Amino acid sequence: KHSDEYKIRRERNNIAARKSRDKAKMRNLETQHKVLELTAENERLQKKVEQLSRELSTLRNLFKQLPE
Amino acid sequence: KHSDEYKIRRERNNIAARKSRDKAKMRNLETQHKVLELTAENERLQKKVEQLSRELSTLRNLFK
DNA sequence: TATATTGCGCAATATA
DNA sequence: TATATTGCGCAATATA
Repeated sequence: KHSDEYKIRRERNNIAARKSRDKAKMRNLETQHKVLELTAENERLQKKVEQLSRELSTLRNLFKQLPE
Repeated sequence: KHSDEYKIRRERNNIAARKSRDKAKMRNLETQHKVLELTAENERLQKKVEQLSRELSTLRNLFK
C-alpha cells in the first residue's frame, strides 16, 4: 500500500514489536534467575538427602547387630 | 539494481543470521527446560526427604 | 477493528 | 577476505 493508513499501521506495529521483544527478553532473564534459585534449592535438598541417608544407614546397621 | 558481489554477500549473511539466531533460540529453550528439570528433581528430592524421615521414625519406634 | 508474536532481511557491528 | 552477532523494521500469523 505505502499510503497514510499503511504508515500509521506500520508505526503501531513497530511499537508493538519492540514491546513484544522486550517482554520476551525480560522473560528470558527471569528464567535464568529461576535456574539459580532452583539450583541452590537443589543443592540444599541433595545435602539433606545425603544426611538422612547416612543417618538411616547407621541406625539400620545398629539394629541388625541385635541378637535374636 | 545491485551488483553480483552484493547479492552473494547478502545471500551468505542471511544464512549466517538465521544460523546464529537458531542457536540463540535453542540456548533460550535449554534454559527453559532446565527450569522444568530442576523443578521435577527438587520435587523428587523433597519426597525422598519425607520418605527417609518416615523410615527413620518407624525404625526408631522399634526401641519401645 | 485492534495489538501481540516472531521468522526473516537488512546493515551496522563484532570477530576470525 | 570471511562468518558471527544483533538492534530496527517488515510482514505473515496469532490473538483479542
